[PDB]
Amino acid sequence: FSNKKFIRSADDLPPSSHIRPWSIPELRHKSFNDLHSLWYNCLREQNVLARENHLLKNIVGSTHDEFSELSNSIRTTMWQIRHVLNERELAYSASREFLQDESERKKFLDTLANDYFLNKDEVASMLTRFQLAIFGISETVDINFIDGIKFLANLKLQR
Amino acid sequence: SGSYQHLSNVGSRVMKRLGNRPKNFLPHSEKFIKKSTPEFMKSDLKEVDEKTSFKSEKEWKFIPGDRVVVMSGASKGNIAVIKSFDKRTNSFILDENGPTKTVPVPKQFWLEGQTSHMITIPVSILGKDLRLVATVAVRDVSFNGSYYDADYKKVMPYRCVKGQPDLIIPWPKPDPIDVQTNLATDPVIAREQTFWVDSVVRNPIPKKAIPSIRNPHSKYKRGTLTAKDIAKLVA
Amino acid sequence: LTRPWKKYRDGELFYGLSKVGNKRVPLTTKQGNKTMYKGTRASGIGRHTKFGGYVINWKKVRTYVTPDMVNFELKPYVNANVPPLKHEFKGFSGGPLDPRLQLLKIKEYIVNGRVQSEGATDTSCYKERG
Amino acid sequence: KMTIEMEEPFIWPEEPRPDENSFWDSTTPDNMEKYREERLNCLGSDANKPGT
Amino acid sequence: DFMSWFKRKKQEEHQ
Amino acid sequence: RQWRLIETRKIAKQPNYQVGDAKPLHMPKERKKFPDYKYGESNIFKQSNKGLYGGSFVQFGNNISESKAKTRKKWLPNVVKKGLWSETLNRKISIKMTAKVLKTISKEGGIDNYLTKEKSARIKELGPTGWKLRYRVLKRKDEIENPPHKRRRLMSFLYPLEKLEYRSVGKDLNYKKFVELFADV
Amino acid sequence: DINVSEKIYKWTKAGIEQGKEHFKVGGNKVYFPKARIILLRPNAKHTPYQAK
RNA sequence: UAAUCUUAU
RNA sequence: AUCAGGAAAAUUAAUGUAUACCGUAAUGUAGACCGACUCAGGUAUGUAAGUAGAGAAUAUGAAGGUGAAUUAGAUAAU
RNA sequence: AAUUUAAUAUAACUAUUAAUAGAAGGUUACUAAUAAAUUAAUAAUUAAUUUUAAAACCUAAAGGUAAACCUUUAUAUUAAUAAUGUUAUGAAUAAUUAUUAAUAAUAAUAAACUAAGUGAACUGAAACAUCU
Ligand SMILES: [Mg+2]
Ligand SMILES: [Mg+2]
Ligand SMILES: [Mg+2]
Ligand SMILES: [Mg+2]
Ligand SMILES: [Mg+2]
Ligand SMILES: [Mg+2]
Ligand SMILES: [Mg+2]
Ligand SMILES: [Mg+2]
Ligand SMILES: [Mg+2]
Ligand SMILES: [Mg+2]
Ligand SMILES: [Mg+2]
Ligand SMILES: [Mg+2]
Ligand SMILES: [Mg+2]
Ligand SMILES: [Mg+2]
Ligand SMILES: [Mg+2]
Ligand SMILES: [Mg+2]
Ligand SMILES: [Mg+2]
Ligand SMILES: [Mg+2]
Repeated sequence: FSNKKFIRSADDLPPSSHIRPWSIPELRHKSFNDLHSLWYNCLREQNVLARENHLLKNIVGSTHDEFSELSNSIRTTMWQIRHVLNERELAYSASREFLQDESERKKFLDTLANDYFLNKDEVASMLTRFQLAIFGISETVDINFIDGIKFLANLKLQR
Repeated sequence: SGSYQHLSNVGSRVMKRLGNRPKNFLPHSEKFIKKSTPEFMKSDLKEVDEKTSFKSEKEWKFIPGDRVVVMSGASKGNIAVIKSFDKRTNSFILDENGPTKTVPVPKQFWLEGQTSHMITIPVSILGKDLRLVATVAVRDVSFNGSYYDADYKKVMPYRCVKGQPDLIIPWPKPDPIDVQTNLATDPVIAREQTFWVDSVVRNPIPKKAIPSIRNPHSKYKRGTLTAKDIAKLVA
Repeated sequence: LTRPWKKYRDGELFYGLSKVGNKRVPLTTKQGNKTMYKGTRASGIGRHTKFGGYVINWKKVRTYVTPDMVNFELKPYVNANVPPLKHEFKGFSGGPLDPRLQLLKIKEYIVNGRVQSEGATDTSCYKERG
Repeated sequence: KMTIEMEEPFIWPEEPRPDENSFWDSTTPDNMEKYREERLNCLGSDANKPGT
Repeated sequence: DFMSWFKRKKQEEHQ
Repeated sequence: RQWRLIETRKIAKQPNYQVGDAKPLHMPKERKKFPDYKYGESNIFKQSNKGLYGGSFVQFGNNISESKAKTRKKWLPNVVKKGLWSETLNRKISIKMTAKVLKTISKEGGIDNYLTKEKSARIKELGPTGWKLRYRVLKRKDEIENPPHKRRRLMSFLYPLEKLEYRSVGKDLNYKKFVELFADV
Repeated sequence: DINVSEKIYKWTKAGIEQGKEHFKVGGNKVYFPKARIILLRPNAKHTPYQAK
């Protein structure tokens, strides 16, 4: 239910001008856990509306459809969320593929080295972020981790 | 009703056939609808299809809030602030000064302070029938530039009088939507960034979540060939 | 009388409107023999036993995993005073799936460390890079 | 439709009055339906017959 | 259209 | 003569499959063993697909009386089961032949010779079976002529080392996979 | 030691005591379920301790 | 009778 | 007794078992199925109160179910 | 400013001529969404070209079946690690979760036109049998 009401009146409902569904771009910069929570809130809202909508259609035989419109809007936001979740995974996969191509990865490492590392006019913080980003090294063991260690050692030697 | 139809999509082909009636038998379809509807409900204007519907604010020549002179009607040469458009009909509902009809109405739909069943109600009217005002009426308006509106929160066009483009007819500033609902997230939380593309090693959303996100047994996603597969194929 | 308002013989049925109709219409769970089993896509869960029983296979049973820390402040709708945001990916043919863009974002993260974007900082903003 | 048994009880909130809620008020749609039935199924001299 | 108008009128009466 | 009922036959032109292209919906399980026979496989006297009929299909024509009362008859070829010796295969191959075909074989001096004649006419009047036989014979002849050297052990030597190297990185490696990897190398 | 139904009952009690699931959770993890459910009004045949 | 053909393992 | 009577799918020990899906209304010697009809036709099985009897014949009828889309009168000839 | 006449629509088929090219249905639901880029030409744009997401079940040919259902188990192994608890003597044996690598899969496909195989009879001959 919503505020323990058998049915939300027109005044109890959120008006159409005040309410908007989520934008895909807005969703794109939200964390996974947050997105998951949002999805479940949406689902809960739909359930509340679905109960109410059913009552309206089955018993009173209305064609007012505000609840239905709300449910549709929520459904739109949900699929947008689903899309951004898929899209993020795909983007990650593409990045992985790009990194797997060796020359491109080497070029990227060189670019990283030139601008921000080994320069003056923070570094440790960058390294710790870079470590997490590119290799499996937080503060467990693998070929990638080893490679990252070697790279770090090389950077230290340079500096 | 006692229906249950609304929790499913049953008899789909039949519904499609009914929904997408041929346009040359549209008078046949609507004749009986007209008969069915009471006088206070029914409208004279044609219910246009969603294809031919003014969705953009360029397609509508006028927005709810702007001041317009009425013509080609009973209440012609009358200024009226347009109250709200009807989406299905492609028409505007004007204020008290616009065109109306006096029709009997049941006590379910009675306004507070009514003696008789008879009530005057505003008829819908097309954008063709009414012209803008600024006092000076505008013959026709054209759109040439565009800009972000502060109040509307959209990249709206510039309403310019036809011929001389510098004479801008400005948009009507809408009413302030004072939002106080439990189902609308506030501006600060709605936009706060909690994700960043950081890791190449760890994937952002877990492996057990993927099946919900996309169909792993998708018939559409064809596999790529290999050398061995080619060799097997070719004699 | 079957119904007292109809005293005389109109061509009305004992029940319903028409006896006849399209017989060729898909079966449901209710129809057919005792042996006719349609099913409703509900239970490819466990395995049927040799004797006629059933044994659930829990690794093939649907759980509905909910986040442990529910962000309740996220709502199904956004406040309409917030404009709908718009991303722009100029200089990236792949768009949001572009690997070059992703690499750039990673580089930015490394340099700065979780800095919020134009849209995230300013609610009045409507267009953005990321 | 799945019934469940639960360890704590529950009773629904009481349905609203016709005057209170806008939507939960079956008089209007039922009246409309009746009017439609009358008008489509009106044949000859029942056009003159006054409406219910 | 009429229904929407009626709703608007009700809202106006309320406020 | 002509080979009308053979050379009229048409088969669906398979598109040339590049290594990087997308798959077809129905790819077969077991690979193609034999080469594609230009003229497919006969779709009329399917009796003749199993043997060396020498392009001799069944005729249909008219039984005609003294009254010239026409009645439909068919004219079958003089087919015969015959186990004939292949020098190349070093075994006798038993098949259905037309008596004519047997005569041709005898004239040419062997069954392998009959199969391997380079003329197009022969190719046409070989069956799908006949084409397969030809392929078997020709391949065998080629093998006889040219043994591989005139590598496997090296692969076998390297395999365990390669597996160990893979394990050291982290992954396991099975032979079949190793073979697949180092076929073109 | 004990029969099957009794074991099941014991398990259920243990789960209740925990505030964990009173039932064996499956492995097929659905993160983003799209299913909705309509809470119905109670019939005469049901109690206050039921919901359909 | 290593022409043909039938049966069984 | 001659008429000579289906087919096919193991046991101890240890470790398990949170128990899936579908059927369930009413009608079914019928107005709810097959007969163009709320059609004296056709339609499978089991209980089928007692008293009587050789009996599931026959009479009655405890209980249950039912008394009907035609009524009221008159009852010539037929 | 309005009316009329003729022509033109996303919104008829048929015949001819000219030009161009060789193309999804149903079922009911946990409804089967999309995102972008570059280029002219007047930031939004329309247009062109290119990329990209999702897309249930059935439609002979994963295996069944009484189409829209059932069963296979790719939210699988197999291995390698890491974290957890138990057994027996720091090493060994099984189970659960989480990464990494390896292993297969989805026929709804036109109809007319063409070529090949087999090939009637009514009918005509004022009969009928060669012939048609
Ligand atoms: Mg019929
Ligand atoms: Mg039945
Ligand atoms: Mg059972
Ligand atoms: Mg029953
Ligand atoms: Mg019962
Ligand atoms: Mg009964
Ligand atoms: Mg009867
Ligand atoms: Mg019937
Ligand atoms: Mg009859
Ligand atoms: Mg008795
Ligand atoms: Mg009685
Ligand atoms: Mg009865
Ligand atoms: Mg009667
Ligand atoms: Mg199929
Ligand atoms: Mg079966
Ligand atoms: Mg032909
Ligand atoms: Mg004749
Ligand atoms: Mg005759």
